[PDB]
Amino acid sequence: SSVLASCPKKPVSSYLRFSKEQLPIFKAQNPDAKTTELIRRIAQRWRELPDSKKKIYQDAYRAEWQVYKEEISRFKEQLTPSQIMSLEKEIMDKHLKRKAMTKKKELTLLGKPKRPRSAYNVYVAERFQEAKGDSPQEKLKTVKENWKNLSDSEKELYIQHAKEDETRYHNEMKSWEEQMIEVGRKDLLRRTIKK
DNA sequence: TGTTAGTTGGGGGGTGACTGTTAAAAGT
DNA sequence: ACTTTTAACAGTCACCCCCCAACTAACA
Repeated sequence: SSVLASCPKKPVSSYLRFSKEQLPIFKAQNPDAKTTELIRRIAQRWRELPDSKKKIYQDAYRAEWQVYKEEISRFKEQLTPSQIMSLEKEIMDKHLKRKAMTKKKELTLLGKPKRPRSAYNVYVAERFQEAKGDSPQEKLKTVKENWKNLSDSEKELYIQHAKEDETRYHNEMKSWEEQMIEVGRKDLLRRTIKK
């Protein structure tokens, strides 16, 4: 039920067409080399390739562009309003998710401290494994139920471990945010802390 | 004060970074 | 108009997200 998946995609431009055909060859002749390295060498092949040769690829791309113009129009015109709407949402959702992940992958490279664990988090970590259930979803529900029934005294270790992680997070954030200052990124810093 | 998103567990499907160039889009 | 960003190919590695609900820091 995804309009987007059935949507005609843009033809590949010249270099990539080349790359798409070259890679399996380089891989055959260099079976153990990392793809990373093969691509670099392939781009070098492309750079050295005489303009008259690239033109061949470009000509193909330009022709492919013409069939794409025709395909995309016919497709769009064939779409009902509700389908147009879901296609737009799908594109929208796809974009935001891509931007989110990109930001997440960054912070992770930058070594941003995980946020604090709650007493509940700590509880799940201690009790998940022995919890009955056919699936993680069911085994989490099991834990959730037993948690709601925990007394305040039964909760003491979980809360204590949570408190301990609060201290952990505080410290780690301190150090990180300072390191981010050195790299001149006070924009990654929190606008508001508490205690 | 009310909203958000990132945590806990596992597991399978998903996807950005990496190596590149091109040119269509979107931003300024 | 003029510049930056992104979507387009793919193999391999790392994570990332998502589902289930609860909880809560940081945001606004």
